[PDB]
Amino acid sequence: VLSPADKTNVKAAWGKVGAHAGEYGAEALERMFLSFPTTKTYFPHFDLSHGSAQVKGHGKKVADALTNAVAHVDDMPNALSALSDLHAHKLRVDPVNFKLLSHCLLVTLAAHLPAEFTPAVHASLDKFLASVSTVLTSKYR
Amino acid sequence: VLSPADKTNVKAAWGKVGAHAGEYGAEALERMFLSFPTTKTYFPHFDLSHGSAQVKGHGKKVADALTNAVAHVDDMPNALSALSDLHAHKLRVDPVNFKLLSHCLLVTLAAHLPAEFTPAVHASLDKFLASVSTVLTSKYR
Amino acid sequence: VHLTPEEKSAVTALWGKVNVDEVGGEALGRLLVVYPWTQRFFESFGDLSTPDAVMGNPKVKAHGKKVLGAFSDGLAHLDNLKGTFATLSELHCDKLHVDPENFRLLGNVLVCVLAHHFGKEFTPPVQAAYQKVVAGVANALAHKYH
Amino acid sequence: VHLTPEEKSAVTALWGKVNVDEVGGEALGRLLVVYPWTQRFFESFGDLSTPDAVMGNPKVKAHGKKVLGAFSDGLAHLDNLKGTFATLSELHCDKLHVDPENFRLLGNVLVCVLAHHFGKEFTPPVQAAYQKVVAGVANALAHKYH
Ligand code: HEM
Ligand code: HEM
Ligand code: HEM
Ligand code: HEM
Repeated sequence: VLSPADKTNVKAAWGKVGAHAGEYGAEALERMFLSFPTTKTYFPHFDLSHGSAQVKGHGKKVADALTNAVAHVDDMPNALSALSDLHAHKLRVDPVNFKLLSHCLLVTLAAHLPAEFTPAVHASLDKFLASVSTVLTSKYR
Repeated sequence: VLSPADKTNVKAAWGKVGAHAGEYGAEALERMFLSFPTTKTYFPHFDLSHGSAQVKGHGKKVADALTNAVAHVDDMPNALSALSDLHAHKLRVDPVNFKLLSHCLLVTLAAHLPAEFTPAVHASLDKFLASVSTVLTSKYR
Repeated sequence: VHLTPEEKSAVTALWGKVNVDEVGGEALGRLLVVYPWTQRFFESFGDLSTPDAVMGNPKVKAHGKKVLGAFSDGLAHLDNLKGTFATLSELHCDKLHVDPENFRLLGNVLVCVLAHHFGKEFTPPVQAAYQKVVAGVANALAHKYH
Repeated sequence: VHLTPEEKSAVTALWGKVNVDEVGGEALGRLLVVYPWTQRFFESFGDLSTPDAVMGNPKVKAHGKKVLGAFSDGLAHLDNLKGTFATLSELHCDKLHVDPENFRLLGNVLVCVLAHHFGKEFTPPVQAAYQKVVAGVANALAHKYH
């Protein structure tokens, strides 16, 4: 459950991603695939090489979904219902993998937004990503 | 995130619990303290012996809180705000312990209400207790 | 895993009443229903689309019997679980890459099934002994991760 | 932990630039802020009521130095983490009863702090090498649980 301060922090911090959405999302995916190679099992037919255009394109989708989540942060299950159906019902992604990607998103944000990534904002972003992860790993239709 | 059917399953199952709510809460606590002795560190001044009137009294409080949560399953953060502050802000309970108590509650229900504890009801109750646990381990003031 | 003589006796007495043809399938089936991502590991088992489909699936039942057999073997080798489960650990960790939290989940679903079947006999001290056992088994299965 | 010579070189080179006096406190502080239940283990440390109070707390900074030193000790002998951390494992597991998930959390908070400090230099391959290190350290700290 996010506090009002959490929502404020997330909107402010994620708001700085902007046109770098694809780049940051792709970097987070690349970090995950490299650091935690078991995650690649979910993408059996992807080109997961360094600099892959396919990973770049997928990074944009992830980042844009996070933008969507921020714009609906008080009502996320209804806003992300399609993504929950994909990840929980169709793909059956083990919940541990969401912790891995969430960590890699935090690392990416820490590496690119040093001024923004204060301890308080770090805490809020972690809670936000945990909340998104819970929605995407739940079946609630 | 609970499905509409999950909410119905939880309400039906907890309703069957009825007047034994308190007894089952005490048993779940007793199971937790015995099976997972580290949990006793949160109750250092408690009489934790078998048959403890203090544990019985506390079991009733826990059960009544769950009954309230079932009544407000659509609005649990608001309904449990005081309890969240107690467990997350004051007591600082490690979230692993909520998984332990949740399991001991399911075991208690399974032992006492075997006909009711179908696979679908088991699934819904596990999700419900996870949702309660998330609220009680969150600081969202 | 060390059990007191009282705990060993109680664990053995309860296990003797377990239906070895059914309980493993009940445990495995409930795992697949309660934690649905675990179904990804069993795509070849056929219909898992509803709780009734899962619980009545012949391949879930048959596989469940193998799982129960592993728990039964463990009960006779509690002082050497890491050795006993070495082949299974290599399979589940190195080949299948099952996240080890799922081993803990299956153990606790088994405990719920024992509670369901044996009610008042599954007292809190009996449960505590079984938690030691399933924690030992989960830890031994996860050994390749440690 | 098995690092390639290239990975060990990358990790060692970066760690040579890590501020011994500050980075451990930053990581411990962020653990306390991001995962507030961990504050329960540090009652005697004084004021942890706000993120600023935590990050400015002298005892957090001082303790953080010790934590960093232990990671440094791990780096110095990657082939014997279990031996290096045996005493610390007894302390954290048998005495303090820290749930071992928290060991993973602190390791990952350290990785975030490294990324924060080094920016572009903390490349995905450098991170991957550090993730092996912090997983090894967490496993070694948790050894008494296994
Ligand atoms: C914050 C967490 C996540 C977000 C916001 C997210 C978002 C998305 C989005 C927007 C898509 C594309 C949906 C579409 O094409 O309609 C997608 C697809 C996918 N996601 Fe994620 N995802 C997350 C976590 C994960 C994780 C942790 C995994 C596995 C390690 C995963 C595995 C996949 C796969 C396999 C696909 C489909 C790829 C394909 O075959 O086209 N997702 N996700
Ligand atoms: C479903 C999960 C839980 C529920 C519904 C619940 C509910 C409650 C309630 C109603 C109270 C009494 C508050 C009051 O009247 O002032 C309480 C107190 C307390 N709870 Fe929980 N609780 C849960 C989980 C846990 C867990 C997992 C732990 C630790 C292992 C824990 C530790 C405590 C402690 C230490 C107290 C205060 C006891 C005292 O010193 O008086 N709770 N809880
Ligand atoms: C925690 C206690 C567990 C025990 C005692 C156990 C035991 C076993 C046994 C005896 C086998 C047969 C090995 C063989 O035929 O050589 C097996 C296979 C397998 N296990 Fe488990 N297991 C456990 C947990 C899990 C979990 C949580 C999963 C998650 C999905 C899993 C996934 C599998 C799969 C996919 C197979 C192979 C099935 C096939 O033949 O297609 N296991 N396990
Ligand atoms: C995961 C990597 C960790 C490392 C490398 C580490 C390292 C250390 C070291 C070097 C000490 C001092 C030992 C001594 O003075 O003899 C210590 C003490 C301590 N650690 Fe950690 N630690 C870790 C994780 C944790 C976590 C996650 C917690 C709690 C959530 C924790 C709680 C404590 C406490 C309470 C003390 C004693 C503080 C006091 O003196 O009052 N540790 N640790």
